[PDB]
Amino acid sequence: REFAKEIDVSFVKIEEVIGAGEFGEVYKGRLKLPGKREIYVAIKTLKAGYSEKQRRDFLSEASIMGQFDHRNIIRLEGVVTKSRPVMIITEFMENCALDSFLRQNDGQFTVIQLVGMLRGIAAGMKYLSEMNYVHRDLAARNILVNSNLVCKVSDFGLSRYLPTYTSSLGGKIPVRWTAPEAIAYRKFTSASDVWSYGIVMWEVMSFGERPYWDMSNQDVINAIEQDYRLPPPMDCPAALHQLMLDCWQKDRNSRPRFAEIVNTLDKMIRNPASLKTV
Repeated sequence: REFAKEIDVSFVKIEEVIGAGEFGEVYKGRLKLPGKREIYVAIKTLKAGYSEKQRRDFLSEASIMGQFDHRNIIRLEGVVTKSRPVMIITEFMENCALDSFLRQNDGQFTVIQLVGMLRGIAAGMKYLSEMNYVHRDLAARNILVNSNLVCKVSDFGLSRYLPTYTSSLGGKIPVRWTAPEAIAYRKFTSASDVWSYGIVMWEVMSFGERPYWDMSNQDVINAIEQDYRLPPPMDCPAALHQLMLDCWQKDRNSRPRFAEIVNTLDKMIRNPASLKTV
Protein backbone atom coordinates (compact mmCIF):
# COMPACT_ATOMS: atom_id res chain seq x y z
CA ARG A 1 0.00 0.00 0.00
CA GLU A 2 1.18 3.52 -1.05
CA PHE A 3 0.14 6.64 0.92
CA ALA A 4 -0.48 9.94 -0.95
CA LYS A 5 0.35 11.80 2.31
CA GLU A 6 3.67 9.95 2.90
CA ILE A 7 6.22 12.43 4.39
CA ASP A 8 10.00 12.22 4.88
CA VAL A 9 10.96 11.73 8.62
CA SER A 10 13.13 14.93 8.48
CA PHE A 11 9.93 17.06 8.10
CA VAL A 12 8.71 16.11 11.62
CA LYS A 13 10.04 17.28 14.96
CA ILE A 14 8.65 15.29 17.92
CA GLU A 15 8.11 17.23 21.17
CA GLU A 16 6.22 16.32 24.43
CA VAL A 17 3.87 13.31 24.99
CA ILE A 18 0.21 14.56 24.91
CA GLY A 19 -1.53 11.17 25.25
CA ALA A 20 -1.56 7.38 25.04
CA GLY A 21 -2.93 5.33 22.11
CA GLU A 22 -3.61 1.58 21.67
CA PHE A 23 -0.24 1.01 19.89
CA GLY A 24 1.90 3.78 21.47
CA GLU A 25 1.96 7.39 22.60
CA VAL A 26 0.58 10.52 20.92
CA TYR A 27 3.05 13.41 20.89
CA LYS A 28 2.85 17.10 20.13
CA GLY A 29 5.16 18.03 17.29
CA ARG A 30 6.03 20.39 14.48
CA LEU A 31 5.63 19.65 10.76
CA LYS A 32 7.75 21.55 8.24
CA LEU A 33 6.90 20.83 4.59
CA PRO A 34 9.31 22.39 2.03
CA GLY A 35 8.29 25.97 1.16
CA LYS A 36 5.37 26.00 3.66
CA ARG A 37 5.04 27.63 7.12
CA GLU A 38 5.77 25.19 10.01
CA ILE A 39 2.63 23.91 11.82
CA TYR A 40 1.86 22.25 15.15
CA VAL A 41 0.81 18.60 14.73
CA ALA A 42 -0.17 15.57 16.83
CA ILE A 43 1.81 12.36 16.12
CA LYS A 44 0.51 8.81 16.77
CA THR A 45 3.40 6.32 17.10
CA LEU A 46 3.66 2.54 17.28
CA LYS A 47 5.86 1.24 20.20
CA ALA A 48 9.19 -0.41 19.21
CA GLY A 49 8.97 -4.23 19.13
CA TYR A 50 5.55 -4.21 17.45
CA SER A 51 4.33 -7.34 15.58
CA GLU A 52 3.51 -7.21 11.82
CA LYS A 53 -0.21 -7.58 12.75
CA GLN A 54 0.06 -4.51 15.04
CA ARG A 55 1.76 -2.51 12.24
CA ARG A 56 -1.00 -3.49 9.74
CA ASP A 57 -3.83 -2.51 12.20
CA PHE A 58 -1.98 0.74 13.04
CA LEU A 59 -1.61 1.75 9.33
CA SER A 60 -5.15 0.61 8.41
CA GLU A 61 -6.34 3.71 10.45
CA ALA A 62 -4.11 5.98 8.23
CA SER A 63 -5.62 4.33 5.06
CA ILE A 64 -9.19 5.02 6.30
CA MET A 65 -8.23 8.60 7.40
CA GLY A 66 -6.51 9.39 4.11
CA GLN A 67 -9.88 8.92 2.29
CA PHE A 68 -11.49 11.86 4.24
CA ASP A 69 -11.37 15.63 3.67
CA HIS A 70 -13.93 17.32 5.97
CA ARG A 71 -13.72 20.15 8.58
CA ASN A 72 -15.28 17.88 11.27
CA ILE A 73 -13.04 14.83 10.54
CA ILE A 74 -9.49 14.92 12.01
CA ARG A 75 -7.17 15.91 9.12
CA LEU A 76 -4.31 13.61 8.09
CA GLU A 77 -1.25 15.84 7.55
CA GLY A 78 1.23 13.04 6.93
CA VAL A 79 2.10 9.34 7.33
CA VAL A 80 5.56 7.73 7.92
CA THR A 81 5.62 4.14 6.56
CA LYS A 82 8.86 3.98 4.48
CA SER A 83 11.17 5.05 7.32
CA ARG A 84 11.37 4.31 11.07
CA PRO A 85 9.47 4.98 13.31
CA VAL A 86 6.03 4.58 11.71
CA MET A 87 3.84 7.67 12.47
CA ILE A 88 0.29 9.01 11.76
CA ILE A 89 0.45 12.86 11.72
CA THR A 90 -2.71 14.97 12.19
CA GLU A 91 -3.70 18.61 12.77
CA PHE A 92 -2.97 19.59 16.40
CA MET A 93 -6.13 19.87 18.64
CA GLU A 94 -5.45 22.27 21.52
CA ASN A 95 -8.43 21.33 23.68
CA CYS A 96 -7.96 17.51 23.46
CA ALA A 97 -10.88 15.02 23.94
CA LEU A 98 -14.40 16.46 24.11
CA ASP A 99 -15.54 14.62 27.30
CA SER A 100 -12.51 15.73 29.41
CA PHE A 101 -12.59 19.26 27.87
CA LEU A 102 -16.26 19.73 28.98
CA ARG A 103 -15.62 18.33 32.53
CA GLN A 104 -12.65 20.73 32.94
CA ASN A 105 -14.92 23.58 31.72
CA ASP A 106 -18.25 22.83 33.46
CA GLY A 107 -20.80 25.63 32.81
CA GLN A 108 -18.25 27.71 30.77
CA PHE A 109 -20.36 27.50 27.52
CA THR A 110 -23.85 28.66 26.47
CA VAL A 111 -26.54 26.28 25.01
CA ILE A 112 -25.88 27.74 21.50
CA GLN A 113 -22.07 27.10 21.85
CA LEU A 114 -22.83 23.45 22.82
CA VAL A 115 -25.36 23.11 19.91
CA GLY A 116 -22.60 24.43 17.55
CA MET A 117 -20.22 21.67 18.81
CA LEU A 118 -23.02 19.07 18.20
CA ARG A 119 -23.73 20.43 14.70
CA GLY A 120 -20.04 20.02 13.76
CA ILE A 121 -20.04 16.38 15.06
CA ALA A 122 -23.25 15.55 13.09
CA ALA A 123 -21.68 17.24 9.96
CA GLY A 124 -18.56 15.03 10.27
CA MET A 125 -20.79 11.95 10.75
CA LYS A 126 -23.00 12.83 7.72
CA TYR A 127 -19.76 13.00 5.66
CA LEU A 128 -18.43 9.64 7.05
CA SER A 129 -21.78 7.78 6.58
CA GLU A 130 -22.22 9.14 3.02
CA MET A 131 -18.63 7.81 2.24
CA ASN A 132 -20.24 4.39 3.22
CA TYR A 133 -18.41 4.00 6.56
CA VAL A 134 -19.62 2.94 9.99
CA HIS A 135 -17.50 4.38 12.87
CA ARG A 136 -18.75 1.97 15.65
CA ASP A 137 -16.82 3.94 18.38
CA LEU A 138 -18.62 7.34 18.39
CA ALA A 139 -18.21 8.76 21.94
CA ALA A 140 -17.21 12.16 23.33
CA ARG A 141 -13.82 10.59 24.30
CA ASN A 142 -13.17 10.00 20.50
CA ILE A 143 -14.01 13.62 19.50
CA LEU A 144 -11.21 16.21 19.51
CA VAL A 145 -11.65 19.97 20.12
CA ASN A 146 -9.63 22.94 18.89
CA SER A 147 -9.29 26.47 20.40
CA ASN A 148 -12.41 27.80 18.59
CA LEU A 149 -14.59 24.91 19.86
CA VAL A 150 -14.50 23.08 16.46
CA CYS A 151 -15.23 19.36 17.13
CA LYS A 152 -13.71 16.62 14.98
CA VAL A 153 -14.40 12.92 14.75
CA SER A 154 -11.19 10.90 15.37
CA ASP A 155 -10.20 7.22 16.33
CA PHE A 156 -10.96 5.28 13.12
CA GLY A 157 -9.58 1.89 14.33
CA LEU A 158 -13.04 0.26 14.55
CA SER A 159 -14.33 1.95 11.33
CA ARG A 160 -15.57 -0.34 8.54
CA TYR A 161 -16.64 0.11 4.89
CA LEU A 162 -20.29 -1.00 4.34
CA PRO A 163 -25.63 -1.75 4.33
CA THR A 164 -24.45 -3.66 7.43
CA TYR A 165 -21.13 -4.58 9.03
CA THR A 166 -21.37 -7.86 11.04
CA SER A 167 -18.45 -8.17 13.59
CA SER A 168 -16.67 -11.37 14.80
CA LEU A 169 -16.01 -9.98 18.35
CA GLY A 170 -18.03 -8.56 21.28
CA GLY A 171 -15.33 -7.60 23.81
CA LYS A 172 -14.11 -4.52 21.81
CA ILE A 173 -17.39 -2.50 21.56
CA PRO A 174 -18.14 0.30 24.10
CA VAL A 175 -21.49 -0.94 25.44
CA ARG A 176 -23.12 2.29 26.78
CA TRP A 177 -22.62 4.08 23.37
CA THR A 178 -23.70 1.05 21.22
CA ALA A 179 -27.19 0.51 19.72
CA PRO A 180 -29.10 -2.50 21.15
CA GLU A 181 -29.22 -4.35 17.79
CA ALA A 182 -25.44 -3.91 17.38
CA ILE A 183 -24.95 -5.38 20.89
CA ALA A 184 -27.38 -8.30 20.31
CA TYR A 185 -26.40 -9.19 16.71
CA ARG A 186 -23.03 -7.48 16.04
CA LYS A 187 -24.93 -5.56 13.26
CA PHE A 188 -23.47 -2.09 12.67
CA THR A 189 -25.10 0.40 10.32
CA SER A 190 -25.21 4.21 10.02
CA ALA A 191 -28.37 3.94 12.19
CA SER A 192 -26.31 2.34 15.04
CA ASP A 193 -23.86 5.30 14.71
CA VAL A 194 -26.95 7.62 15.02
CA TRP A 195 -27.72 5.87 18.38
CA SER A 196 -24.11 6.64 19.53
CA TYR A 197 -24.57 10.27 18.37
CA GLY A 198 -27.63 10.58 20.69
CA ILE A 199 -25.35 9.45 23.58
CA VAL A 200 -22.68 12.06 22.52
CA MET A 201 -25.51 14.72 22.57
CA TRP A 202 -26.28 13.66 26.19
CA GLU A 203 -22.52 13.77 27.09
CA VAL A 204 -22.24 17.32 25.64
CA MET A 205 -25.44 18.75 27.22
CA SER A 206 -24.34 17.33 30.64
CA PHE A 207 -20.75 18.80 30.39
CA GLY A 208 -19.11 15.35 30.10
CA GLU A 209 -21.11 13.24 32.57
CA ARG A 210 -20.65 9.45 32.13
CA PRO A 211 -23.63 7.94 30.22
CA TYR A 212 -25.76 5.84 32.70
CA TRP A 213 -23.36 7.00 35.51
CA ASP A 214 -22.22 4.03 37.71
CA MET A 215 -24.60 1.40 36.09
CA SER A 216 -22.66 -1.69 34.90
CA ASN A 217 -22.51 -2.65 31.17
CA GLN A 218 -24.95 -5.51 32.01
CA ASP A 219 -27.35 -3.07 33.78
CA VAL A 220 -27.24 -0.76 30.71
CA ILE A 221 -28.06 -3.65 28.25
CA ASN A 222 -30.89 -4.68 30.58
CA ALA A 223 -32.32 -1.11 31.03
CA ILE A 224 -32.34 -0.39 27.22
CA GLU A 225 -34.12 -3.79 26.70
CA GLN A 226 -36.78 -2.66 29.30
CA ASP A 227 -37.27 0.62 27.28
CA TYR A 228 -35.34 2.89 29.72
CA ARG A 229 -33.77 6.01 28.08
CA LEU A 230 -31.37 8.59 29.65
CA PRO A 231 -33.25 11.57 31.22
CA PRO A 232 -32.68 15.14 29.88
CA PRO A 233 -29.51 16.76 31.37
CA MET A 234 -29.78 19.81 33.72
CA ASP A 235 -31.55 22.78 31.91
CA CYS A 236 -31.57 20.90 28.54
CA PRO A 237 -34.02 22.35 25.90
CA ALA A 238 -36.93 19.93 25.30
CA ALA A 239 -36.31 19.95 21.49
CA LEU A 240 -32.71 18.80 22.04
CA HIS A 241 -33.84 15.98 24.41
CA GLN A 242 -36.52 15.02 21.82
CA LEU A 243 -33.74 14.73 19.17
CA MET A 244 -31.78 12.45 21.63
CA LEU A 245 -34.96 10.29 22.01
CA ASP A 246 -35.29 10.15 18.18
CA CYS A 247 -31.66 8.82 17.96
CA TRP A 248 -32.57 6.19 20.59
CA GLN A 249 -35.62 4.68 18.82
CA LYS A 250 -35.70 0.84 19.32
CA ASP A 251 -36.45 0.38 15.57
CA ARG A 252 -33.25 1.55 13.78
CA ASN A 253 -35.35 2.51 10.69
CA SER A 254 -37.31 5.08 12.81
CA ARG A 255 -34.01 6.89 13.72
CA PRO A 256 -33.16 10.10 11.77
CA ARG A 257 -30.25 9.94 9.29
CA PHE A 258 -27.21 12.20 9.89
CA ALA A 259 -28.51 14.56 7.07
CA GLU A 260 -31.76 15.18 9.09
CA ILE A 261 -29.79 15.69 12.33
CA VAL A 262 -27.63 18.49 10.70
CA ASN A 263 -30.84 20.06 9.29
CA THR A 264 -32.57 20.02 12.73
CA LEU A 265 -29.55 21.63 14.43
CA ASP A 266 -29.24 24.30 11.67
CA LYS A 267 -32.95 25.21 12.25
CA MET A 268 -32.46 25.36 16.06
CA ILE A 269 -29.43 27.72 15.64
CA ARG A 270 -31.67 30.01 13.47
CA ASN A 271 -34.82 29.74 15.64
CA PRO A 272 -34.13 30.81 19.29
CA ALA A 273 -37.74 29.91 20.37
CA SER A 274 -37.03 26.20 19.65
CA LEU A 275 -34.22 26.10 22.35
CA LYS A 276 -36.46 27.99 24.92
CA THR A 277 -38.82 25.29 26.41
CA VAL A 278 -36.98 22.82 28.79
